[PDB]
Amino acid sequence: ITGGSSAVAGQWPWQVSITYEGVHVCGGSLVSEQWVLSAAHCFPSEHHKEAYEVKLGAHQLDSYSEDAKVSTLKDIIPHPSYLQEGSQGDIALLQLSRPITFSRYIRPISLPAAQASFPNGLHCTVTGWGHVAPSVSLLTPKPLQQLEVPLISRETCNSLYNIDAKPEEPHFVQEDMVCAGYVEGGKDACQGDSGGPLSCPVEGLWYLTGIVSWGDACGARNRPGVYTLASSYASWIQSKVTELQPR
Repeated sequence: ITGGSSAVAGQWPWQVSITYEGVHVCGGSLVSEQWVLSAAHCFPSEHHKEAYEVKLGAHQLDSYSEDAKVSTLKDIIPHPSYLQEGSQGDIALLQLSRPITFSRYIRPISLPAAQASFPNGLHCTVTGWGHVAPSVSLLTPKPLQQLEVPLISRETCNSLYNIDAKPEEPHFVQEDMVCAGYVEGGKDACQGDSGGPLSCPVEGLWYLTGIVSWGDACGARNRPGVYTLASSYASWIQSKVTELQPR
């Protein structure tokens, strides 16, 4: 996250860190005792399931904490429509190997209904342990970063991405995506934030409005972060989790 600030421990208790072969690669959001949502692009087919871990209840990634829990994954389920980089369906359900117990530092985030609308300009927050500037790593001990970002409609976002765009390097914000951030840049998610939550405030609660999908903008002007809408997948998430692990 570039241009944000350090969250405090317990502030975003649904934020998780996903590691591959011990290295943080993406964020994710806890959505129940045994399920996390992240981005499909974080789980390439070539990777081995057994090499992933999810760290929950973490504030500083490099710090030991008695509140944190680390888990392996029993199942990784990218949405079937995710075909390639930039694609729609950039979302994945991950089932932890074992259920965790909720605590002051580990709590799920409520998912929006299929038709929940989060209005243009709503101030949401994106969190993550990704780079704090282009090709600049968050410095140890790596306190979770947070950034308040207004929602930007996919239509506006597509117009921005068109500005000084590389003809070959397209950036189409799909119908299942929304953007958030600032036209003037300096403040966005960076490499390592993708898969993580865009948490929006509604009615005194927080909802997972989005999952960081293109999380490499890293403060470029005219390049707000692009998020997969959780609402677009409410039905699918509910169907997969109910079938696979009913309550």
